Amino acid sequence: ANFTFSPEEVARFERDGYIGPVKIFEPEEMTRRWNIIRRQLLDRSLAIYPDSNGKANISNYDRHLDIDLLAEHIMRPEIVDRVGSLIGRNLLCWRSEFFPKYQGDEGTDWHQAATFAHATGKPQIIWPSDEGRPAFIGTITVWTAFTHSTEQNGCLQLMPGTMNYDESAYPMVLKPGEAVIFWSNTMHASLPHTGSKTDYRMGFAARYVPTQVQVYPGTENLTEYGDGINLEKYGAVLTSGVDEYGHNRIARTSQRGYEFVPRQI
Repeated sequence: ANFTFSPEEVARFERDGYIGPVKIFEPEEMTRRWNIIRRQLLDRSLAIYPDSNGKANISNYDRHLDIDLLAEHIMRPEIVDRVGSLIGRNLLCWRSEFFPKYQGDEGTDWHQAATFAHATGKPQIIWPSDEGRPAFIGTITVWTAFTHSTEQNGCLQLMPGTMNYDESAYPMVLKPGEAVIFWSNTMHASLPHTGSKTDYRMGFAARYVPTQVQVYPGTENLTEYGDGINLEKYGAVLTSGVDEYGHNRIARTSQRGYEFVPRQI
C-alpha cells in the first residue's frame, strides 16, 4: 500500500497551499479511536509537559509522545506518504495539538498563522537558507477531524490560488477520519460555531518538517521554553526516511514504549 500524492494533486497543493479532504480513517474507525483518546487525554501521568496554565498543557500539545493511538496517528502512512510527496520522505513530526470548538466560539477573519512562540516571539521552526536571504519557517500541518467539522460547527475556511493577491466562503467540511493538509502559514479563516452546545468539533493537528529543518533552534541548554513547553523530554519524531543531521532533539520511543520505526517506500 502507498499513499503518495499523484503529480496532479501535488500541483494542486502547490497552487492552493492546502489539499483536502483526504481520508486517514473511515468515520466509525476514527470515532472509535477518539472515544478512547478522549479519556486517555485525562491521564497526564506520562505526559512530557508538566502541569501549568500554558497553551502546551491546556491545548494538549505533543500527546503523540505518551498516548499510543496518537503515536500511531502521526506515523500513519495515509498521512506520512502524502506529506512526504510534498516536502520529502525524510520526515520529522515536531508537534501535535488539539483544536476544539464549542458553541458560542466566534470565527476568525482571513489571516496567516506563524510558527513563532507566543510567550517569547522566538521562531520554533528554522529552515536552512542562503547568505543574506531570510529563512523559511513554515510547517506542513495535517488537520484530522476527530469529530465532524461542519459549517455549523465553525469549520476552517481556505481560499484557492496562492501581502499579495493574484490575477483575478470556501469551507473545508470534514467527516470524522478525514483531514486537510496545509502549510501552517496558508491564508485561512474560520466560521463561528452556531450549532448546539453538545455539538463540539475536535480537530487533531500534527505538524511536519523535513530533517534539514531545525526545531526549537538554540535551546542549547534550555528546558522551560514558555507557554508550558518544557523541552526536557521533548523530541521530534522521524516518521520516514533517515536523519542525516542530528541537530534536533529526537524521540525514537514514546513515553509509553511505543517505538517509532521510520517508514520506507
